[PDB]
Amino acid sequence: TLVHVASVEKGRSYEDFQKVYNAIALKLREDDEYDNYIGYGPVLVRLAWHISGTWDKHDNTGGSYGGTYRFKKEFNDPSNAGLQNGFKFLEPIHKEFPWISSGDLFSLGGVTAVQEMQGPKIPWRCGRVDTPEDTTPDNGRLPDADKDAGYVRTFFQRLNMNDREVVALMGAHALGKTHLKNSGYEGPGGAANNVFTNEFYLNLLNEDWKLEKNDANNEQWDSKSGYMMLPTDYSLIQDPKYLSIVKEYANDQDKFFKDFSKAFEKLLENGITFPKDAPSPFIFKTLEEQGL
Ligand code: HEM
Ligand SMILES: NCc1ccccc1
Repeated sequence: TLVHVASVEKGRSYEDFQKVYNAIALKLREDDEYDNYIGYGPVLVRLAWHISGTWDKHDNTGGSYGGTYRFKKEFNDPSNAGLQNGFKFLEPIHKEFPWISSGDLFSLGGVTAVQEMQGPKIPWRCGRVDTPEDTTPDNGRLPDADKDAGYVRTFFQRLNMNDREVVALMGAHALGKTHLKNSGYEGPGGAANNVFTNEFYLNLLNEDWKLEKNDANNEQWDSKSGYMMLPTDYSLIQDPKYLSIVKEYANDQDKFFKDFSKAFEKLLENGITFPKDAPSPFIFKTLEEQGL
């Protein structure tokens, strides 16, 4: 059995990690022009998810622990196209705090982004330890977007995620946009795409979606308001179990925030054993909370 035990970066405590959080958050505030003024928040969230989403619950391969996205096999994964922008953003942060592990930095990037975009607090635990190049998972473990609800359900079960967790996690698609050159899909999902809200669910239910081909010859669902949904997004209103949960989050952002926060922490922690002596999860203050 392959076990990854969280090991606190030697001599570091909450306050050290809050400094890393603050550095990420200050750079997010500064680099506001990225991606036609969306900023780096969305791509940092996606990065944190993609480095975690290689996990296989069956044998504990992949996952966030080893920081293996730093190795070319994984950063050149076609599924990861575009995330190099997030990695470059993080580079000066890692230079300022060389003591932090790669897995901790990439996951913390995602937590910082959600919180600074006015999303829920996400508790975060340190202790991921870099592992060598030969532990890098092969490409092909991240999901396709052209598929239906059955595929989504099956895919997420490899990450030990159930229906509620799947629907909550997908609400992160409120953020950012699809880019044709990265994924073969093009367009934003709504108007509020650098503030964390339940817009994904509202738009799914309330927009008039038309199935169209895009300029890469892939099918996607497009609205007259200039928004789109991936086939896997749209599957959440096709499957009856998913649809019920989509309605719940559309009606109650607070519930969405609570369930997202739990699911996102779990996603970022899959594969990691936290010893009983480990620090409690950290809840970082926002820059606003600190007057910074
Ligand atoms: C069935 C599962 C999923 C599929 C098929 C999927 C697919 C995609 C695709 C195709 C893109 C566009 C990438 C690009 O063109 O730049 C995207 C973007 C994004 N994904 Fe997902 N995704 C899934 C789940 C998730 C999850 C679980 C999260 C995080 C909790 C997430 C967060 C994001 C974010 C924040 C973006 C915007 C990135 C940006 O604007 O640069 N996705 N996703
Ligand atoms: N619903 C369109 C979408 C998908 C992924 C990321 C942003 C927006």
